[PDB]
Amino acid sequence: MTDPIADFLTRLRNANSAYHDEVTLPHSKLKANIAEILKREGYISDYRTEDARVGKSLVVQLKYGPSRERSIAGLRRVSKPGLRVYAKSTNLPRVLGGLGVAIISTSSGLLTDRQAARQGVGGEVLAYVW
Amino acid sequence: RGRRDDRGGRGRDGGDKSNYIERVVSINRVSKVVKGGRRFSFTALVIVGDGKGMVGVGYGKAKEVPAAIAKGVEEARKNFFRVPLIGSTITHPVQGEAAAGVVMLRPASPGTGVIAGGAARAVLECAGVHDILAKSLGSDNAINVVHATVAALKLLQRPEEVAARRGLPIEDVAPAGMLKARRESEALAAAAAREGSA
Amino acid sequence: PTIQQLVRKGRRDKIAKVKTAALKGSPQRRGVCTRVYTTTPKKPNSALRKVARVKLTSQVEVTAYIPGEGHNLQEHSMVLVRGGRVKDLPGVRYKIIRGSLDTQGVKNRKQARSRYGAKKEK
Amino acid sequence: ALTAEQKKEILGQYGLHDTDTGSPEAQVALLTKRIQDLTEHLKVHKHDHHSRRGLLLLVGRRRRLLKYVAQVDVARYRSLIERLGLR
RNA sequence: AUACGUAGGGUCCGAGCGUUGUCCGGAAUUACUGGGCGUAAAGAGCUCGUAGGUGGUUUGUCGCGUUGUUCGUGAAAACUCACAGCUUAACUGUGGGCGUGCGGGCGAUACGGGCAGACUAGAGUACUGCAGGGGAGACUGGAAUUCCUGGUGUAGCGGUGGAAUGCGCAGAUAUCAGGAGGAACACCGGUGGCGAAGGCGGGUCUCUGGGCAGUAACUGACGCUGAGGAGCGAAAGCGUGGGGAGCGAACAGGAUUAGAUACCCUGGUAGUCCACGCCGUAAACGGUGGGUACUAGGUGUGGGUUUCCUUGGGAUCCGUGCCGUAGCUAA
Repeated sequence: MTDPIADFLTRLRNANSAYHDEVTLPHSKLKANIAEILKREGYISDYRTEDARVGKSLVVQLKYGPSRERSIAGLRRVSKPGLRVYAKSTNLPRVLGGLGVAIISTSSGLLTDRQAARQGVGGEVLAYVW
Repeated sequence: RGRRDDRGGRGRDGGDKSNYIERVVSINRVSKVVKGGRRFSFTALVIVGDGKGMVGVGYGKAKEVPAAIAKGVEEARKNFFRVPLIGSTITHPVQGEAAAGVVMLRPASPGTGVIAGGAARAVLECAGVHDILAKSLGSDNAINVVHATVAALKLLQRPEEVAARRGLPIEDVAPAGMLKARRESEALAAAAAREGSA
Repeated sequence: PTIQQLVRKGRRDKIAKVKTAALKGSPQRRGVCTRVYTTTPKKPNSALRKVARVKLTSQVEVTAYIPGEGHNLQEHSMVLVRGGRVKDLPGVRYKIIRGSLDTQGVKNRKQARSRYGAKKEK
Repeated sequence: ALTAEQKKEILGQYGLHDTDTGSPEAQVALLTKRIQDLTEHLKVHKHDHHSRRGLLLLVGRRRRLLKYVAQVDVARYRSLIERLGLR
């Protein structure tokens, strides 16, 4: 065991791809905020955290429209261990040419491409979903 | 594809609507080993399209080159396909595959031009593209390259799709960048419609 | 592939695959020709092609072809060897320029008229 | 093997306190005494060639816990080191 | 012969026009951008672990990494933008951007990381049983073979497609009994287990290996990988001393055959077995490195425990097959 957030994203990818309408997860604050912003922009339905094995657990509902179709298009951690990634205010990448959204853990907290561009600080980007 | 320019006293030549640009990429001779002999047939890959953009792909396995061409044309008529774009650009860079063939596509500055390989040039210009950038790799072939072209094209959609998926509108979905590009596209379309109205 | 292992080592190209070996990548060398005996080309290309072995000034002993129909070079000649690629012959990757140091241009060559040392017809 | 009674008395002896089986010193003592046991089983089964792997695995686990003993507090590390006479 | 050579006749370029030499890209043909390792190139024979990388949940600190900011800063030409001129152009001048940097001050505390820690899910220890061909060591067995011993008892036996090598006729084959020898354990003996892998099976005894299962009892991140390095590691072969019943290389006769050296027979030396050693290579392969989190099933099948009928059925965790979802593969 080396990487928890990559396993977070891998479980999201498999669970959404394998047509499951929910996924369960240990609640470390990192993935908590990742799914929080995910529902904030609406690629998932709704996340709720309750009590579990010694920590807590976050349960995520994936947003499916009129059919079994996922608002999520895909997930991929970029700033992985061994290849951790930093970015600045100017060259803030635009997800899917700007269509999608990203995660950038700013010194001021957590922000996406557009938010950080409106503000202008950088330092650590993460996965992006479109 | 021999002696196609004919002017006779017969009835007609089968002209119809759908003033579609046609293209054929390649035909390889196909050898069936009958007991002690070789029968030779043809395999045509036909790509039909419109300057509006909508595309069709057909595949005629016929022992005759004109029969193969006709079979490909009618399969493309059966197997059509639609592509969304932005003026003369692509809505977003994409990658497509056919089992060994990889194709990368990217929007370009207006008027840049369709810079694409021989097969890709055909598969693209049959659509409504005028200015995008693209390339391909792998498969050391053309059938898979053509097949992957449509695979990449399939990953194309309007910003409305991500707007509905997010529930949130454009902006994050379609930022000013594309916003102004699609505004130019639709404004040119509206101006053309107004001009054609009179 | 193990980014850290890349930091440890890696990322070198395969092989130069050198072509010219006269010396210095010379656009041409000059030397003494010998062994101008004609040998056989490949069986499908049944013919006989006139060649020679030249010791160039580069102190290497290479094999040069004699293009054209007629030849002027003989033993102890100041032949100017250029690089070439003759897939018709085994191990022959050189030519000798006509209308040059030693070998007179090919007689009455008119389709090329620049190669084969064929000067302008008056 | 580590007989259910000798391991218990060893845990009482060198363990941090009662019921604290699995504490680093406790496991160190247990595996150390197991290693001492196998020391002569190998010397009589000179060609066992099969229990030596478990010997090495337990030795490695002992060291992998010794490092954790040292990092938390060098004092307890030295205490156990001169208690068991290691090196 | 529109491919050669020759003529027109055409293509194009032009004081040029082609040839050679070299570099970049095309090449993704080193795949950071932007590659792979079952069958195409590619998982060492297998273990542990130094260096190294590498990290669980959570509290506060530091702001090194990292980012934000001000300034010094990065010669001119560079190169470009813009202006002017050189008859135009080439060319030059002018000013910008540019010079992506480094350095200094100032900031941020999301993250890594450092410090102080803390927690038990990770890991590791206990309790209680489960499978045993896991190994080693010491003891024993007789089948059976051959030889040897006493018989009875024959001219045949074995040999092969047939033969003839070989022997008997002295008693061979055989039959019975006995003794000697050396080696291995048929049946159980199989997706069934065990073992890191090579490997494991007659029985007993001793020591020992590891795994799985239910209680957190406990430690309190003690995790993983792992270059160097470490040993183990099929068979053969050689060193040292024995064994040898048989087999048996090598080497012997006979036999098909043109040739036998080969297939076949007629024997047997080292080896084959043991003891202590050497070596390290096998097609030492799931041809699939170690480890970890997710993705329809179904069905054989080893160990366990529980839960549900009256053994019956379920669940669960671990081993072990096949088919089949998604998805993947060039197939």
